Amino acid sequence: SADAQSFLNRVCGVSAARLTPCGTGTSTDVVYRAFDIYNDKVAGFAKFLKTNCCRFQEKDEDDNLIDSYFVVKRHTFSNYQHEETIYNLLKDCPAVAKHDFFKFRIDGDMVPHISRQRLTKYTMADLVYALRHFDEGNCDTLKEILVTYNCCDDDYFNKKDWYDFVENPDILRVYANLGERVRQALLKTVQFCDAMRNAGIVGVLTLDNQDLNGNWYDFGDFIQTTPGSGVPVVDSYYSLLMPILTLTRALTAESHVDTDLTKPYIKWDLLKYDFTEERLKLFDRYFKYWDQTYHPNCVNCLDDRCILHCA
Amino acid sequence: NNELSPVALRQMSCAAGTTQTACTDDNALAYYNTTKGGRFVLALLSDLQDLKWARFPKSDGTGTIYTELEPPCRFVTDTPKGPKVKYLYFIKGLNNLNRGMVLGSLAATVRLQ
Ligand SMILES: Nc1nc2c(ncn2[C@@H]2O[C@H](COP(=O)(O)OP(=O)(O)O)[C@@H](O)[C@H]2O)c(=O)[nH]1
Ligand code: BEF
Ligand SMILES: [Mg+2]
Ligand SMILES: [Zn+2]
Repeated sequence: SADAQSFLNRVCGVSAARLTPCGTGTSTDVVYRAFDIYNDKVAGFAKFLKTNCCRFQEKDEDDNLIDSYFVVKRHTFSNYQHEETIYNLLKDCPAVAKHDFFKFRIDGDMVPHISRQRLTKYTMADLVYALRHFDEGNCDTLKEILVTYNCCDDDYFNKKDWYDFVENPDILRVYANLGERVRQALLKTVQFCDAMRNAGIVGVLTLDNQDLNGNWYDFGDFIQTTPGSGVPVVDSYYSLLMPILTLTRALTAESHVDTDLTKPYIKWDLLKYDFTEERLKLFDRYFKYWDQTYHPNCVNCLDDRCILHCA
Repeated sequence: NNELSPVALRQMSCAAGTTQTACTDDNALAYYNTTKGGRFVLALLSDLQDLKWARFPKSDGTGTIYTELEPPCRFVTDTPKGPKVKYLYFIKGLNNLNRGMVLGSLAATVRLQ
């Protein structure tokens, strides 16, 4: 053969990347994953099935499989030139996943591949769909995001009523261990939105294009404008994510003395009650490109649909 | 595949104003969205570089209204016939979605570099 083990060697490159195949040769891999769609035919936040992607895992020196997947994608040839002229501009932002574009001999042609380097197994839409569509007899995707990131152990799911808030109130501590993986994937969206504005790129940000590290990666429905005027559309990314920002207690590192989860707590003045200049600085740090006026004190709001927004 | 404006827009007509006061009969140009509601023009352009307010005409009788502008952003906007500079002020109070449809239509479907 050797036409299969050569692919495993072209997917790799300057990196070490001791990969192991997962799609049985030079073929793709079929997965069932959550997506946020809007394309003139379909619309919704639903679990669809993917078929255009080949996944290669990765093992470390000690020959143990780690959380690193190379996801090479097959598609048209006009996408190739369009996802390479937008990546060559958004490649200096540290919140963008490394891309590698090449052309390979599948059968009788030169077909193009786009490979993303060192992703995670799941996206941020897989974690949001799991906690908003909960089934206690179908929760395999949640019992893996919780074990892969050392929130609990595989023997924690043996006790019964472990998912219950009223019978096992210790599940609010196993969920709060995802609060810093989610808080650091909120600071990388505001870097990507800044880099997307200085370069002139316009596109909709959806949560299935940010893995569980904060890295972003589908630039195939973005347009290009003159530099300095780019418009990140973040309205189904923040709104769908909102119920997870208090369940996982994301902003619990803001109570510390340097926003460090190690240094001690902030000792506030006991006679202080305003907190309006720190409420407007928390909105700018995490929700910078959310385009709607925020009133910290709801006595300055404009109707009853503004009180509900700003509260 | 979240796509921005999966269907294109149309319409370009009428005028707007340059001098909050003047807007005598013909100043600048309005762009797009008849807007199902009735008439809601999303964006505005100009052949000049001076426009504070704009009394852009609209339907019914009270059509007169101050469709003011904000700090602009200009582009080469090369006309197929030749070069032509056009400063793009956006309708005051536009949200990031509408400025996406507008930008997508007049750049990807028009000749701009
Ligand atoms: N992060 C990650 N995503 C994966 C993996 N395997 C499959 N996926 C799915 O692949 C998608 C990547 O999107 P992409 O291929 O860039 O865009 P699309 O082909 O237009 O949907 C994610 O939304 C996931 O749902 C994996 O190992 N890691
Ligand atoms: F159509 Be995919 F979002 F690159
Ligand atoms: Mg995608
Ligand atoms: Zn308000």
